[PDB]
Amino acid sequence: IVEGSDAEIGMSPWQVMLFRKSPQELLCGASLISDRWVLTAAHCLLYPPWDKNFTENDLLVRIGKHSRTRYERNIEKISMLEKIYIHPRYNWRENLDRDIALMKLKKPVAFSDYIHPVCLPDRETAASLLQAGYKGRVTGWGNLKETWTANVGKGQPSVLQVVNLPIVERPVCKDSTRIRITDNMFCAGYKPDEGKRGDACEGDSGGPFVMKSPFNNRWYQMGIVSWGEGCDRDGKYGFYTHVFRLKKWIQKVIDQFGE
Amino acid sequence: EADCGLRPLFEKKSLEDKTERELLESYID
DNA sequence: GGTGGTGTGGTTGG
Ligand SMILES: *C[C@@](*)(O)[C@H](CCCNC(N)=[NH2+])NC(=O)[C@@H]1CCCN1C(=O)[C@H](N)Cc1ccccc1
Ligand SMILES: *[C@@H]1O[C@H](CO)[C@@H](O)[C@H](O)[C@H]1NC(C)=O
Ligand SMILES: [K+]
Ligand code: NA
Repeated sequence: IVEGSDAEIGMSPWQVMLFRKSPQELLCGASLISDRWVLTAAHCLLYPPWDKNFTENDLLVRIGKHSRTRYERNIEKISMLEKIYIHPRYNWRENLDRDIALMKLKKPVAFSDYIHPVCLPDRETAASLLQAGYKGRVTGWGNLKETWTANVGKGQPSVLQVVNLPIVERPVCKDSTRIRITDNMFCAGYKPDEGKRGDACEGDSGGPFVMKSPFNNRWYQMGIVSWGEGCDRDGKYGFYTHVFRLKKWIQKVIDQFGE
Repeated sequence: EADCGLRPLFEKKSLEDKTERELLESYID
């Protein structure tokens, strides 16, 4: 997260860290959507151009965290994966269309002050909240700036970062890039003419873009950190998987495989 | 419980986090 | 230290 700030304790209790078993490293963000299901970006698990193709046994999920690197002894919970479900029409060859995956935990997780699920939007919520100029909130342990390279240490935060960003009009998203955008995506971030800054960055993928409903006071996950070109560049905007658009797939996986 | 999206340390304690007001204000301005 | 840097802890034991 670029130009964000340190999260408060318990601010994003649905935030999940996807962690590689060996070597021991941050892989991506993710979100907790029940006691047994985590949502993330598909490219965190499957990206053949970078030689990435993780199986269940290669990864863990760490839930309830604040510190990036420390094991938060009596606070975080570590879960293993039963199964990964990648969207069958995830397009890693071209534009990361449908950049979405579900991960079923081997056992349910007990909730706490630090560990709690986000809501997923229904049609009405999505039509109401996913409008240009409304702001949502992105969280992650990714890079603090676009990184020029190749090493990284000072570029990584000590604790989870948060930034609030406005949803951008589709024609603006489209004209900002030559990568083909789809209805399975939306973009967010400030225009150069707005002054304020901020974006997700590498290592933030899979993390949630959430919005707080002014009708019921709940947080809803509207997007998944997916892609961008650089980070926090003027005239560029972060791209997010559009959760509601993919919600029938989400529901089909959980209904058929879930617990 | 059906308590998705309500944070134990914030909504459940009637406590606001430091920047959520920004989000709410964006639905106006 | 333990898959940081300081605590009569901390978002947690000793
Ligand atoms: C895996 C995620 O951590 C990362 C998130 C980047 C978000 N960036 C901004 N500014 N909000 N995603 C990526 O790194 C993805 C995975 C494949 C490459 N990629 C990109 O974002 C490229 N920079 C652009 C791109 C290349 C190919 C297909 C789609 C986009
Ligand atoms: C990802 O790698 C796994 C590991 O065997 C394999 O089963 C799966 O088909 C792979 N997909 C691609 C495109 O490599
Ligand atoms: K300690
Ligand atoms: Na920008």
